[PDB]
Amino acid sequence: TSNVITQDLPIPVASRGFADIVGFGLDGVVIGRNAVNLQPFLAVKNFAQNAGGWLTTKHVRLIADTTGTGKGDIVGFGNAGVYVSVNNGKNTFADPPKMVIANFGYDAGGWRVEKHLRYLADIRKTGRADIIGFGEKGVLVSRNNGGLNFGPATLVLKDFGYDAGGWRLDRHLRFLADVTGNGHLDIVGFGDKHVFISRNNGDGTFAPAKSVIDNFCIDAGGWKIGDHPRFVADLTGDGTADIIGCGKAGCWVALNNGGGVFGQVKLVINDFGTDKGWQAAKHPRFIADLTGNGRGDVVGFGNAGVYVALNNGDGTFQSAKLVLKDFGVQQGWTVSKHRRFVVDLTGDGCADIIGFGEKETLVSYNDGKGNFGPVKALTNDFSFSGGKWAPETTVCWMANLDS
Amino acid sequence: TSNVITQDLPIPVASRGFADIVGFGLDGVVIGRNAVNLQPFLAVKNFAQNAGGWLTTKHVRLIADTTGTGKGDIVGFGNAGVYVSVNNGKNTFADPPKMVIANFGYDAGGWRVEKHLRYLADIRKTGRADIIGFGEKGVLVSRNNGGLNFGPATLVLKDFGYDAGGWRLDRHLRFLADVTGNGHLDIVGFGDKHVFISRNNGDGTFAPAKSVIDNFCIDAGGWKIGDHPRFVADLTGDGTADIIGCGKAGCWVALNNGGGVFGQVKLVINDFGTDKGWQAAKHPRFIADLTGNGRGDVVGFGNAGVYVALNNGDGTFQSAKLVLKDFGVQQGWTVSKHRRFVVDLTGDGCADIIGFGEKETLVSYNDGKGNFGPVKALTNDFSFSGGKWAPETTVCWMANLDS
Ligand SMILES: CC(=O)N[C@@H]1[C@@H](O)[C@H](O)[C@@H](CO)O[C@H]1O
Ligand SMILES: CC(=O)N[C@@H]1[C@@H](O)[C@H](O)[C@@H](CO)O[C@H]1O
Ligand SMILES: CC(=O)N[C@@H]1[C@@H](O)[C@H](O)[C@@H](CO)O[C@H]1O
Ligand SMILES: CC(=O)N[C@@H]1[C@@H](O)[C@H](O)[C@@H](CO)O[C@H]1O
Ligand SMILES: CC(=O)N[C@@H]1[C@@H](O)[C@H](O)[C@@H](CO)O[C@H]1O
Ligand SMILES: CC(=O)N[C@@H]1[C@@H](O)[C@H](O)[C@@H](CO)O[C@H]1O
Ligand SMILES: CC(=O)N[C@@H]1[C@@H](O)[C@H](O)[C@@H](CO)O[C@H]1O
Ligand SMILES: CC(=O)N[C@@H]1[C@@H](O)[C@H](O)[C@@H](CO)O[C@H]1O
Ligand SMILES: CC(=O)N[C@@H]1[C@@H](O)[C@H](O)[C@@H](CO)O[C@H]1O
Ligand SMILES: CC(=O)N[C@@H]1[C@@H](O)[C@H](O)[C@@H](CO)O[C@H]1O
Ligand SMILES: CC(=O)N[C@@H]1[C@@H](O)[C@H](O)[C@@H](CO)O[C@H]1O
Repeated sequence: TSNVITQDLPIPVASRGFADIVGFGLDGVVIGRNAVNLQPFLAVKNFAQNAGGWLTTKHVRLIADTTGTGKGDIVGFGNAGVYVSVNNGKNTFADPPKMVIANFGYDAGGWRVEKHLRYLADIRKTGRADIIGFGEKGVLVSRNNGGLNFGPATLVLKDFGYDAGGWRLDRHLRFLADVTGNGHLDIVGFGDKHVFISRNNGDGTFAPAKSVIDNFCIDAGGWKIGDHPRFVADLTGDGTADIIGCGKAGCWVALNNGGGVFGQVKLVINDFGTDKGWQAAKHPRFIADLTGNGRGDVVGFGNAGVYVALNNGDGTFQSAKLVLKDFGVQQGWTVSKHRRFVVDLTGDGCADIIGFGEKETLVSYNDGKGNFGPVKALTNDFSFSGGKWAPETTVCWMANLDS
Repeated sequence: TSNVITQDLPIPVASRGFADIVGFGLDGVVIGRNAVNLQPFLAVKNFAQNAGGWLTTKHVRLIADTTGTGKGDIVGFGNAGVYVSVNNGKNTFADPPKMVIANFGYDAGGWRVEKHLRYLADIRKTGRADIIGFGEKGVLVSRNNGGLNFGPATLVLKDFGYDAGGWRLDRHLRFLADVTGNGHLDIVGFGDKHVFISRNNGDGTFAPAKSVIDNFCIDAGGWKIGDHPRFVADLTGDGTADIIGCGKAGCWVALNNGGGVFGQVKLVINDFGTDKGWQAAKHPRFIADLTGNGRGDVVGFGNAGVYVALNNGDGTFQSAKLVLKDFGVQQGWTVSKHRRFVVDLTGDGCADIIGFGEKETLVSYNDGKGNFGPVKALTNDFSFSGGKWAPETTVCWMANLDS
């Protein structure tokens, strides 16, 4: 398994553990701790549409451990900078939050959701998350120096920027993933003609980009942003991140075989591709371990419901099959109104299914083998409801509040 | 609130948090992680009646953080010494476990459940647990030197031991509690004629015993082990442990000044004592914060049900009253078959009620003011299920696996 950060899933969730619900709703942050008696509570009256003036169009809202206690904190990139509400480890979050650095904000540094990416990750393997942003002139890192002291925002690499050179959210992808196995997140960029790796130097800097694959890109295979989603994930169990994507004809995989260098692209699954009806606008696909393997499996929310193809263990896959007649288009699920995730909720290393639906937060549990049990309702909260939880003005994530 | 270690409750549980179930069953350690879909899993095939030859009459089985990751490990004092299964932070524990010191065991130092006490505590406040034993010649300490290296068992104090001067499990009480207010756990011992305290110096050693109270003892006020239970708990909210006991006429307390000097011994509740029918054999009593204000409240499982008396905040109390018609003698609950605990299950700092009954593990939830809702079944698991979970051959504890 690898700890991986993408654009669509910027909060890493443990392959084996009990994912918690974090909702940035209209009136504040609402926590649904994974627990025997689920009870959402308004934890912080901030970070919200109607409390603090937070907008999905201008701001980024996340969870990460900023103090090192192993407890996840609320983190938001607002106007004047980054704001942190600390988790005190006794189920209470600081309110009001503290502004921890005057950078990475809409007014401080001119960060834009339409041009730039902002991530939180422990890239120095020190137990706290640093701030890393793919900004204008390239990658800017701010080191987390303990007790909410964030060092200067610093240009550590003159690449992968909107203006260094030409990186666009409508053409390219930029992820963090350990492609070498040293436990440090490296940079993976899908550019125009090459997947590039920028290795992690261990000290908050990354080395210059090196081309590793001549596929999976807008001008190298014809891979378009929405239509052909791409992923980084350990598909072999060697602890290093491989590459997999859903094309036209199905799922192509490039296996990592040199601690950061890649084998040739192969079609491993005859499905999940546009050729079989899969559409950016309708059918989210994911990579998750559904078998406790340490290897990633393919999960797709299709028309009739949930499809899955299981990794044998070596990056080859069993045929796709329907495992659950729910959470698909048939049952009213839409990308505009609802959220779906594939995360372990039961600590068995076998990812489960959670959907924030029309009126209910629904779930189906992995039987521990990649099959799923009946759809159960967790709570009325976090659902679209009118929508009190519209994606336009709210944000829901799964996250392990205990690391 | 003050973290405390007692003979009945050697494992500290968070007053605000989500306590997990840990059962040392017939076939191994069964983990019951506090989560939305409680799914007990056989975590380690050891530490058990029929896996490792672990017997309730010879051995001690606990949960403590022995590595400093904040994740509770499985620790057991067996025949040849102390064995640990490390918790890796992803809900898996090493199996088999490994021996970390050939001492403090039935055949390694002649340790006896009938004569000695063995505890795991972070007495040096270094983030991981030392081994503390009250043995033959006094208090033996083994320093957790990291990475499962443990220093030689060293006699740190010639007192509180079976042969120094004559401490007896049928006459006396030995607890760990921070009474002095310096954040370190002190030895609190109820001897013949006095309650003694031994100040934790901070370095792995303990100052000589000092008499602080002429009461609460077998030869000071007529306090008997079975019939008149005693506790240490923060009753005033200053983070400093006070003393409270269920006597004949009710509950008596002596309050801590904040630095280990104790005030008068006074009667604060007219109930919970032998005079009102409370018996060692039938009616377990606890101190837990049922209102989330950081001061301990009294809870007793009597004949008709659960009785409670609420702390005003300063060691004075409201009247006792019955809050729930269950978990009592009349409903079949017996010490010989069943387990009852009062712990926060929901993260609101208000202790809830959980009982391992004849056929089910049942729960009643605190409403946040010390009242309790309808009784719900959490699972068939961990219940007596005759006699899959008999107390003669199995051990159930509550604990916070994630700290
Ligand atoms: C979107 C944004 O930045 N909102 C912040 C709010 O969270 C914060 O509490 C306040 C500081 O007083 O400033 C507001 O502008
Ligand atoms: C979007 C972006 O890159 N903003 C950066 C800002 O964080 C930095 O402080 C400043 C000076 O180096 O340069 C800006 O371009
Ligand atoms: C959008 C894109 O792919 N840009 C890449 C750039 O990141 C990299 O530095 C360079 C290596 O020559 O190749 C460029 O064209
Ligand atoms: C978009 C979608 O749901 N595609 C599925 C395809 O993956 C599957 O192979 C087939 C089952 O026969 O049915 C199609 O509808
Ligand atoms: C869009 C949505 O939420 N669809 C759900 C469906 O998944 C579920 O099977 C059903 C019964 O709970 O309720 C529907 O509303
Ligand atoms: C009660 C006891 O000590 N049992 C231990 C067991 O935990 C261990 O796995 C085994 C192998 O060394 O040795 C046994 O004696
Ligand atoms: C029960 C007990 O105290 N046993 C101890 C043993 O742990 C220690 O190793 C030895 C030498 O100090 O002395 C014994 O009395
Ligand atoms: C059982 C008991 O109380 N023993 C105590 C001993 O621990 C203490 O060191 C001494 C102080 O004078 O008094 C003894 O009687
Ligand atoms: C076991 C018990 O209740 N003993 C108490 C004693 O603590 C108290 O000092 C005394 C006052 O007269 O009354 C006794 O009954
Ligand atoms: C052991 C027991 O249940 N004793 C209770 C006592 O605490 C209570 O004050 C009284 C009146 O409700 O009823 C007694 O039987
Ligand atoms: C000892 C025991 O488990 N007693 C329970 C009782 O508390 C519960 O109210 C009832 C209904 O579930 O079932 C009894 O057997």
